[PDB]
Amino acid sequence: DITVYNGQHKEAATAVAKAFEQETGIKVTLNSGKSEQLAGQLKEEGDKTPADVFYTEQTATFADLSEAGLLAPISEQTIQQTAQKGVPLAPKKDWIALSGRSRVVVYDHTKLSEKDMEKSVLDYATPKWKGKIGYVSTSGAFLEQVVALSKMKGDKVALNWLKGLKENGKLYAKNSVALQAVENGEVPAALINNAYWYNLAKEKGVENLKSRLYFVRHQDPGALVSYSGAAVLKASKNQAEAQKFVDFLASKKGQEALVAARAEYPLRADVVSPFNLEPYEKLEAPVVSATTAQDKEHAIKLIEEAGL
Ligand SMILES: [Fe+3]
Repeated sequence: DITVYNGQHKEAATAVAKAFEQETGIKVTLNSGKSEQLAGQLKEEGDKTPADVFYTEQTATFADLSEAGLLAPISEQTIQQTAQKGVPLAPKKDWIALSGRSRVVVYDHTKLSEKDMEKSVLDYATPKWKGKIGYVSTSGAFLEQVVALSKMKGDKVALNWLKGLKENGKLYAKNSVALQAVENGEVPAALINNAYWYNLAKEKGVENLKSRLYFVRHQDPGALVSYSGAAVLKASKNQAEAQKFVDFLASKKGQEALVAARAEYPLRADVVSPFNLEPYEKLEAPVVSATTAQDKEHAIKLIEEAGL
């Protein structure tokens, strides 16, 4: 049996654990919390941690652990299971990317069509969109978007975008609220993540929704994908089962278990999501380095400078 420190949504961790326990008979115990806090705990616990595996919604959290010498190597054959073009790889082969979440633009298709959409996420923060573009400045993925803009385009461009959103956008407290505002005619479009819409569509039926999704693609900063993944702790003295679990997460059956539970993009190419997601390769995500705590502090400062 193994212990998994879990920073991912509980529904995802529960689903993969259940499918693992059914396939192998090995029991999984989840210790759930925020990834940053769990990573901190793995560092403090060191040689004495009870964690066999760390399962996170954000692979960026692995960098510090790898640097601290706390992660075990994984089989190269396992790593190759999800190594599609664009997928981040661990330089020391000591963690693996498993799934993705995408930025998107949700729009009311009864008011707008793809003719009204922009080729660049930068262009939504301009006067054409005055009073017509929703955004959620307190959202984690919104922060990741700012980080990506700074990296890809520089701070002046990132700051200008934020100022443009202050001037032209409508602020919503949460992604769900922004989605509902589009559905109810309050705003014709909003900057969001893919999962909300795909969940609502599966549950309600797309024919019963006024909103649709627009993907910018062509490696625009607005095509940003955030990656979830897993790692084995070097401290584990149950490497055999820990490695077996990570191998399983990258397997067809493990990926199928995840995508039935959560509207994330599988990184195996032979797995199809029942939420009707497009294949990962068609998103044309940009390549962006991992978000560090320093990147986050800098991005928060830009948000503050913009009056948000
Ligand atoms: Fe969210």
